[PDB]
Amino acid sequence: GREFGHLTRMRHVITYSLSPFEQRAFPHYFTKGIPNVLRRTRACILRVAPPFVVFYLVYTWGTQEFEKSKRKNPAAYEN
Amino acid sequence: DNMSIDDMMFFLQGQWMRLCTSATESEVVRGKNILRNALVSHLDGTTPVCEDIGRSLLTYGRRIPLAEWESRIAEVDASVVREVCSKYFYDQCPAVAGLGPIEQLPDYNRIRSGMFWLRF
Amino acid sequence: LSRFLGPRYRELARNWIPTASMWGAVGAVGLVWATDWRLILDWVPYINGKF
Amino acid sequence: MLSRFLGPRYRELARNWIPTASMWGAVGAVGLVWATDWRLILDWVPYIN
Amino acid sequence: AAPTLTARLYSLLFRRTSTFALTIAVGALFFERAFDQGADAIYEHINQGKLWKHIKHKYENK
Amino acid sequence: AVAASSKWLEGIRKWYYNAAGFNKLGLMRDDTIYEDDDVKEAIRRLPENLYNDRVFRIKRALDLTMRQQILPKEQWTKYEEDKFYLEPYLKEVIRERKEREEWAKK
Amino acid sequence: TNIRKSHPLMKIINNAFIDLPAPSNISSWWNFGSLLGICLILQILTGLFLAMHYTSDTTTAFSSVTHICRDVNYGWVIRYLHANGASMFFICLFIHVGRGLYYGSYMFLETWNIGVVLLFTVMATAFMGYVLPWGQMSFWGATVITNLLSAIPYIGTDLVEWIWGGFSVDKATLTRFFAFHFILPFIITALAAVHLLFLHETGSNNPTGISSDMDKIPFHPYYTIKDILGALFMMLILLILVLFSPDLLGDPDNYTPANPLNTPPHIKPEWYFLFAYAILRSIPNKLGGVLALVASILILILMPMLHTSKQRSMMFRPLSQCLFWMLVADLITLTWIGGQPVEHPFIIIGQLASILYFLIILVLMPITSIIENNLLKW
Ligand SMILES: CCCCCCCCCCCCCCCCC[C@@H](O)O[C@H](CO[C@H](O)CCCCCCCCCCCCCCC)COP(=O)(O)OCC[N+](C)(C)C
Ligand code: HEM
Ligand code: HEM
Repeated sequence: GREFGHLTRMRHVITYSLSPFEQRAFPHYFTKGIPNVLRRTRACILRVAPPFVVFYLVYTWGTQEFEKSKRKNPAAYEN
Repeated sequence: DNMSIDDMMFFLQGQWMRLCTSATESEVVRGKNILRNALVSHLDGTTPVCEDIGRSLLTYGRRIPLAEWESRIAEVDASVVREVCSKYFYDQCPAVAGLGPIEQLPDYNRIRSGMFWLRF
Repeated sequence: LSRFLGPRYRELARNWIPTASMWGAVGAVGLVWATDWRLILDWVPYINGKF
Repeated sequence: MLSRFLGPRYRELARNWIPTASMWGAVGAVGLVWATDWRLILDWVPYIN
Repeated sequence: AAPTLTARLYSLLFRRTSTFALTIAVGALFFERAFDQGADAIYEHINQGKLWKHIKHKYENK
Repeated sequence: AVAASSKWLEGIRKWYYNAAGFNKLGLMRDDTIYEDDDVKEAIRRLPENLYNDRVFRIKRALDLTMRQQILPKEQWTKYEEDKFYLEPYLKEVIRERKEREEWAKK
Repeated sequence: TNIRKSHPLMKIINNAFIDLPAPSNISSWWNFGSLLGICLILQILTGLFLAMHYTSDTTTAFSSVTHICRDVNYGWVIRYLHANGASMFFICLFIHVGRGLYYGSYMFLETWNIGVVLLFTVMATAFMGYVLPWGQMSFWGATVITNLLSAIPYIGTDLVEWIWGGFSVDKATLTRFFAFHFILPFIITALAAVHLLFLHETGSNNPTGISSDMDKIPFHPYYTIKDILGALFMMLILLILVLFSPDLLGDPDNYTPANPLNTPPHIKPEWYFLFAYAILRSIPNKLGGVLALVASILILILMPMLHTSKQRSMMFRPLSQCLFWMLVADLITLTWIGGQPVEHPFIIIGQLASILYFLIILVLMPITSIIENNLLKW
């Protein structure tokens, strides 16, 4: 089939691993990731935020506006 | 061959576990006899034994006499075999090396997975 | 069917008995833990879920 | 993109295979007339009832 | 250095899978009762007085 | 008809070159293109010296994204440096596909 | 000799769930489809335990639901789990569609289409099961939504008469929906198996989008524990949303017994349909509202033909990704507009939201894909 035994050509690329037991699970797991998280963040907040903020603004836009077409009516309907 | 890479492995680790649990004494004496033959076969000739003198001294010291070696082969029992094999084969981290192409060969954990039978 | 019989097989079962017998004990006590079986829980000083 | 189909050999295939298209389409039309009890075309044929 | 109590504890129950399952079973049996009753007495303790089990006294044994 | 303004085009294509993240992983532009079967056969056309380079770079990036950590700041590709090796291959694939189609239409 | 390769069934599982080659660089988004696979069986057993009491009669059903919520031993948990759990199903399902669209796993055409048919199937099962509990929203909702097909110049009004089994909602129509509702999920299972069967023999997609055939990696050592962790955390989401937010997920009003007589103030359709229902507000002529309604789901099929940008994905292209987020935002729009009681500003916003909802993909995406191609010799 497409199983590992016969696939793409690949050559003199080499692997260096470690036995899981010989190494601890959390190698500087804190300090390394935070700048990464924050950089990914500053990377994509630019491309994620504006639809959602525009949505929130239209949300309160229509809610508050129509609400002003709603609660305020008796003066709008005059005496 | 590329398509059977895992397969030899698939059996090989079992052999180690085979040595762990259920190591028949008949197999033990088989291995001992082949071992004794390996010694006597090594010790034919002048150069090999000059080397034996030339290395045994660096090792234990001594020429370590064959009467001792064969007393020490008679020394072995299947219980002791299963114990030592347990102390090295049964759950211990492999150090594996390959030059192929390798691709069928299982990744380390999977390889590591075989060092211990789930049944034991 | 007679094949099961054999000099190694006697020794072999002798060898495998601890591992599989252990499972039965583990399987039995665990099954008691799963059905929360009564009368043995009478015999445990600690785990009396009963008042 | 879609220009590849736009060829004299393919328009040829159109001219060759069109009557057959009318054939099978008429067949399924009649099947609609029958199985669905499509009385509107059952009404077109006097023999019914 | 000298092996940790945890270290020899490996050579004990962990390395053998049957005993491993066993300690999983006894461990479940203890974690059950202890955590269960812990959640008991604590839940009893937090929002105290909302409980009627302590308010059973208005109507029990006369 | 564009000519005098072309500078600024390049002045945003580079931004567009920045706009894509592949430079941050440093991969060749040719690597990015999807492998439909014909372009795959164009991949087949490649010399091994060029082939394994591609394969290795790809595996590097594939390891990175698994860690999510980006390729190091120093190594990031320049807009000039990224050889577009596949051009003869793919352009001939186009020429040949459109060839056999060009005969197929008559 | 080899055990997994011994038995042919085991050969199949080993070609798949035991050790199918997989890309390594996979993130949680791919964990989500597996999460769908998680939810499905859970709803099935949960609905089984529910099917041990519920009745499909017009009269006796609701009393049996009350038999569930109050009589049954911890069955209330089951009740809410089937409900809220279905809600979770749609949760993950939506993310999943978003993924396949985003990383371009729709490039696997047949797999994709089976996903589509599977989607319509899930929608129907949703609707009918929602009709089942038997309450005010159940009644009037099912009635109103069923009425839509009457927009057909001939057949559809006839067809509603055929579903109902009578003049109106009744033990006829209700038992009808109970049975369709029951038969479909099992169909969904087989479509799932078929779906994966298309997936295996093309290989899985990767986050990069670009092929990772060179980096294919064993499934069992790695992704199994990954997806186990993912399912356990969804189990957190669900259990926290059920033991701490038992009711909020749905629409109270069903809690009132249905009356063909008594008529509910607002009849908001349950939330996953809200965007769809919003589109019912979109245009004059109920017929075209039905057309656009079906088109809202149908339109997905165009995309693989509409796709032309060189990515098989959408992560190295923030450009088109921006159009993407405009489209997702647009879905949020149709959602919240569908949630509100009908009003004129909501009407115009829903109009332009709908036009743009079609046009981002019928206009913006392909052509911007073309200019994006022009920028770098694509
Ligand atoms: C679908 C809808 C949602 C489902 C909701 C359920 C969510 C479940 C999620 C819970 C997570 C379960 C985690 C599984 C734990 C183990 C996973 C696996 O990776 O561990 C293996 C290990 O397996 C475990 O060690 C075996 C433990 C045996 C305990 C069996 C439990 C018995 C339960 C029986 C059911 C009783 C109830 C019956 C009612 C009818 C790998 O072994 P290894 O990492 O290499 O270490 C052991 C190596 N040795 C042998 C050398 C020591
Ligand atoms: C609950 C029913 C479904 C199941 C079991 C199913 C299989 C799920 C799962 C398990 C994956 C594979 C990726 C993974 O989870 O690791 C994905 C296969 C796929 N499904 Fe479905 N699917 C289901 C409903 C849908 C729907 C409605 C669509 C939208 C059209 C869809 C589009 C895909 C795609 C594109 C893949 C290929 C995986 C990939 O390339 O990443 N699926 N989904
Ligand atoms: C994923 C597909 C399914 C969906 C969308 C679905 C609808 C779910 C949901 C939404 C509930 C409704 C609970 C409520 O609204 O209060 C339940 C309706 C129902 N489903 Fe299904 N169902 C699905 C598969 C099944 C299966 C497989 C069974 C039986 C084994 C089943 C038995 C029920 C019952 C009895 C109800 C009505 C429960 C009530 O009155 O609250 N469902 N399920």
